[PDB]
Amino acid sequence: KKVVLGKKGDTVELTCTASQKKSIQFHWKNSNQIKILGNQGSFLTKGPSKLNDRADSRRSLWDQGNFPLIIKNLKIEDSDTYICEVEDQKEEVQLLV
Amino acid sequence: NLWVTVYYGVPVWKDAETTLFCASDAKAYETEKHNVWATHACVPTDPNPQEIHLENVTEEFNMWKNNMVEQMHTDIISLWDQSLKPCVKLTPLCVT
Amino acid sequence: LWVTVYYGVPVWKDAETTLFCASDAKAYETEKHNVWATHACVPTDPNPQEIHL
Amino acid sequence: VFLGFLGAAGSTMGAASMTLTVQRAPEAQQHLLKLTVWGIKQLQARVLAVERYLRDQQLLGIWGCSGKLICCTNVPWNSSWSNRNLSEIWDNMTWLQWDKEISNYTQIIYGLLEESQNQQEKNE
Amino acid sequence: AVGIGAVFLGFLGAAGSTMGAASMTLTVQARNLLSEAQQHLLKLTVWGIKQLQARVLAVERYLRDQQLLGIWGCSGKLICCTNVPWNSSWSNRNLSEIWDNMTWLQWDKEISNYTQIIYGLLEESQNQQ
Amino acid sequence: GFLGAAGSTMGAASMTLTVQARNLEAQQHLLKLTVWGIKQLQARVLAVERYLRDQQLLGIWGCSGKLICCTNVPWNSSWSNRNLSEIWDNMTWLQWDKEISNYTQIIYGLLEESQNQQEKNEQDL
Amino acid sequence: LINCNTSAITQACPKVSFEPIPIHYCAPAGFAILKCKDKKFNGTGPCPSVSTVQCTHGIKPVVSTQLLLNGSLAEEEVMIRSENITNNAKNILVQFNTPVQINCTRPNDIRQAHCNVSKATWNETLGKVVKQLRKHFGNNTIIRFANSSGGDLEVTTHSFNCGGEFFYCNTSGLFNSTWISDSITLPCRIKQIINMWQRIGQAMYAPPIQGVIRCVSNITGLILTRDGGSTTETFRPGGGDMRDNWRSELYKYKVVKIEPLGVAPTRCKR
Ligand SMILES: *[C@@H]1O[C@H](CO)[C@@H](O[C@@H]2O[C@H](CO)[C@@H](O[C@@H]3O[C@H](CO)[C@@H](O)[C@H](O[C@H]4O[C@H](CO)[C@@H](O)[C@H](O)[C@@H]4O[C@H]4O[C@H](CO)[C@@H](O)[C@H](O)[C@@H]4O)[C@@H]3O)[C@H](O)[C@H]2NC(C)=O)[C@H](O)[C@H]1NC(C)=O
Ligand SMILES: *[C@@H]1O[C@H](CO)[C@@H](O[C@@H]2O[C@H](CO)[C@@H](O)[C@H](O)[C@H]2NC(C)=O)[C@H](O)[C@H]1NC(C)=O
Ligand SMILES: *[C@@H]1O[C@H](CO)[C@@H](O[C@@H]2O[C@H](CO)[C@@H](O)[C@H](O)[C@H]2NC(C)=O)[C@H](O)[C@H]1NC(C)=O
Ligand SMILES: *[C@@H]1O[C@H](CO)[C@@H](O)[C@H](O)[C@H]1NC(C)=O
Ligand SMILES: *[C@@H]1O[C@H](CO)[C@@H](O)[C@H](O)[C@H]1NC(C)=O
Ligand SMILES: *[C@@H]1O[C@H](CO)[C@@H](O)[C@H](O)[C@H]1NC(C)=O
Ligand SMILES: *[C@@H]1O[C@H](CO)[C@@H](O)[C@H](O)[C@H]1NC(C)=O
Ligand SMILES: *[C@@H]1O[C@H](CO)[C@@H](O)[C@H](O)[C@H]1NC(C)=O
Ligand SMILES: *[C@@H]1O[C@H](CO)[C@@H](O)[C@H](O)[C@H]1NC(C)=O
Ligand SMILES: *[C@@H]1O[C@H](CO)[C@@H](O)[C@H](O)[C@H]1NC(C)=O
Repeated sequence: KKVVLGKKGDTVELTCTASQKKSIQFHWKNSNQIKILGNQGSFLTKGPSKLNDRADSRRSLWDQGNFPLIIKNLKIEDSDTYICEVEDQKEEVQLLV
Repeated sequence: NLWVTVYYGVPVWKDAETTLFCASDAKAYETEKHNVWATHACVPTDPNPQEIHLENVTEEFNMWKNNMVEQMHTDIISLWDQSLKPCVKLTPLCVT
Repeated sequence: LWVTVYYGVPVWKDAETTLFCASDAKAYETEKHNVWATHACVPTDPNPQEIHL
Repeated sequence: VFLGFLGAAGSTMGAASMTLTVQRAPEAQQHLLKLTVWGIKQLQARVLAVERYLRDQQLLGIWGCSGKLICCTNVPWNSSWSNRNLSEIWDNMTWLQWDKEISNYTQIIYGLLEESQNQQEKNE
Repeated sequence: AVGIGAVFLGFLGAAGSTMGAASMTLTVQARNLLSEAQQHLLKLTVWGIKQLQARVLAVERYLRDQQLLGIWGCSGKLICCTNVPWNSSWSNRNLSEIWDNMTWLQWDKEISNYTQIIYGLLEESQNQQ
Repeated sequence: GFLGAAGSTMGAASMTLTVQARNLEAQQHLLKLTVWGIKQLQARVLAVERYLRDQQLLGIWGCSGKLICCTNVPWNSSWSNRNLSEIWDNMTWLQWDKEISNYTQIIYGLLEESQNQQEKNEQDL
Repeated sequence: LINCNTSAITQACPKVSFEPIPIHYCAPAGFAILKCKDKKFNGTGPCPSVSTVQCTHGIKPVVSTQLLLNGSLAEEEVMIRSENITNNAKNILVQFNTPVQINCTRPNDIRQAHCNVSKATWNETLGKVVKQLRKHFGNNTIIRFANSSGGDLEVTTHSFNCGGEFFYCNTSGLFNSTWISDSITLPCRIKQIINMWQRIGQAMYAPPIQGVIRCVSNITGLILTRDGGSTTETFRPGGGDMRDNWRSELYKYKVVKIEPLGVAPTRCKR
């Protein structure tokens, strides 16, 4: 199980990784299963969480398989684990500030 | 004692993944920009279509692993790319 | 004697089909036949064939 | 299989059954459109002439004698079906005159001729 | 595909019926199932070719079955019997358990483990004979 | 449509002779594709009608449907009687086709009559 | 360790008329399209009334987000389809058994468009969905329709097309209620720098035409999305993966291959 650390306010890079690099629809959820990001075709769709305007992904990297989650302005409340859903691979990554 | 027969015309089917077309009802004089595309990649329709109801048969359908959708998502991407031609695109490359 | 069956026999009965019309036209003259004879017609037959029976 | 295939409707049915088995600028920049459009008319006629052959090989298959020209069967004639003397309807009569005679019974011959194969399908 | 494309749909008419009542009507159905302006003409011809690039495809798909029936002896016969003995290792079911309480689809879920072996045995049995 | 596969051996042909049927956006040039769409489709109806006109010959000689059929017309000695061993060993089907020139026209003439003799034999029992 | 360049292709761009037509989907000889005539079809599982036909009905490729314009209507009741309800990441398709007509026009600021939809026909038709939603959700929970949550402008607003002009309608005054046990206007803004739904990458178009722009359509669909928390359920709409637009019209079709060559044992001979 992977883990990452931040201080405060910075930008992290929590990455999923697919197997074929052809833009499979992914997601990102917290421990309580609230949506964070997610592909919708070729658009982007955030979820009704506390990170509703402080999260992003690099749109050019979705064609190369990697679906990063970039969280700007790390507060103290977002210390959690975060779970991809690419096809079935719930790749969990825990973050602490 | 019992011997193998052969029959031709038995109601059997499998689950294949062929490449179907569109065959819409285009007019071939319009410039609706669908009728420009549907006159080239789609044949005329059939005016007396065939529809055979069946007996007591329960087919196990599916809706979320259907593969007619990937042959509609291609022919509409290949519609809009020749219909709504833009002025400036910005498509990334990102070579390794 | 007995019923026998032949294939390829030279017989024809009769018909009541819908014939299609040819009428070689010009397609740019504003005469009213030459604007009709491109609406519901076809180019006329190149190299027609006619057999005597 | 063709459509102009038998335009040899002669006189003798005995001779017809013999040959039953033996079978420059007109353009004006539009001569590639005359040969393309009427190319389709010579293809919609040939393909339908194939599908008439395959529609009839299934009908000769129900009578058992498929893929063969002269089909000899196991059902006799009658008296209602123009009971001639096998000389007036085989050496001096054209097929069109013979087809016009038994046209009242061609739909009646075809019913029992199907049944004569189903009886030969019972001994199997 | 108006010629021999409507024939292949008519094969699936009696699906889900029992195996005896579906094989009994094969002879019956096959006799019945086998029954321009300036800008227009260079587009109305591609509508005449593409309606013949599939109608011919209904012909050479139908003749790729009679080339297959003709290898196994009988060509042109719908119901046809062959000199190859039915092994009980395909299915261990009596004929009372087969032509009375089964539909044709259940055979593809039963003998398709063996259905390429039967096609080889039907080859040699009308090859040397 | 039934073509060949490279020839190159008479004996290895007859093993693979069966398997050829035993198992299986432009919008700018509308004359380059419409003329060559007919000529590539006139060559697919001819490949069907040459098959039906050649199952008609094998229907005459009783060989209809069978790829490798066997018939009762014996070898004359005057049809280039070579060694029957090495014909199947090291020879192509092209090289055998040169080995009979005008006997093919008279081989076919017996098969039309031998079936008609067999037509006058099966109906004379 | 990677970096990405962004190209810039430049075609010749006129103002092309653009309305969708019904496009069937037929197959070649040797195949067949089965068709589920069950008027209560969940989407998956065994359909009992299977028919057999060549192609489907004239499916109009109407690209939209947050709604499904000009589609086809259910037979009896509002259907609700998903690959796995309570997965929280699967888009709940919803069909309608009635058309909710929507007048959405640009009158004679050139990028300004109101969008009239009746509050009578919408409050009924949004009420029928709450019946069919409590069937899967316990018959005692509160159902709350929020507006959206973040993302691009194409998925957070009812983005569609109308005569070549890419409308962007704000539907916050369409899903706003909270359910317990005359005509709305929507501020659409025609845009010129949009995202593409085909691939990833922006597109920049011509300025809009002069004159009136009108398109009267039937809202015959929805793409909602739950927000499973930790009690009431918050159903905010969504969309964007355009396969889900056409999944809701190819939903009762399957492509099979006819294999008419049977080998059964009998007691024949020769
Ligand atoms: C759901 O289905 C409905 C039903 O079809 C769709 O509604 C249709 O929408 C189209 C356009 O979106 C509309 O077509 C217009 O009809 C007018 C009435 O005849 C036409 O006059 C108009 O043509 C003009 O506009 C085009 C736009 O580019 C021009 O290309 C065209 O040449 C005409 O342009 C003249 O007028 C304009 C000003 O409008 C001016 O700028 C030009 O210089 C020129 O003078 C359109 O063809 C249909 O009428 C609508 N259907 C109905 C029944 O009303 C709806 O779009 C669908 N929903 C979705 C999301 O697609
Ligand atoms: C639908 O999706 C949900 C959410 O992913 C699945 O429910 C959870 O599945 C995980 C498997 O990793 C279990 O550990 C949880 O206990 C499940 N939770 C609940 C509340 O069921 C569910 O299995 C999916 N349904 C189907 C049919 O696949
Ligand atoms: C879409 O419309 C809604 C309202 O219909 C906008 O949301 C807020 O609405 C209230 C009044 O209802 C305003 O006072 C606020 O200024 C609006 N905005 C916010 C951020 O609260 C919403 O902003 C509209 N969407 C867009 C993209 O403009
Ligand atoms: C459907 O099932 C019933 C129940 O046995 C049966 O009687 C009927 O014949 C079946 N339908 C058909 C068309 O065979
Ligand atoms: C035509 O009739 C004449 C006179 O009866 C006859 O000699 C000739 O053989 C016939 N030819 C054909 C082709 O029927
Ligand atoms: C849909 O309904 C069928 C019953 O018709 C059921 O078997 C299946 O599990 C349901 N699927 C979902 C996703 O609810
Ligand atoms: C909508 O309908 C519900 C019940 O039918 C009602 O409670 C509510 O007041 C209605 N709202 C409006 C705006 O009419
Ligand atoms: C919801 O309503 C249906 C029909 O009205 C009923 O069958 C079901 O039991 C109800 N659910 C409950 C009470 O949880
Ligand atoms: C949703 O509604 C809230 C409050 O009404 C508003 O602040 C927000 O901007 C709205 N978002 C959208 C996308 O309409
Ligand atoms: C809306 O639905 C009606 C029937 O309910 C139909 O007649 C009309 O054409 C539809 N409008 C469209 C498709 O734009």
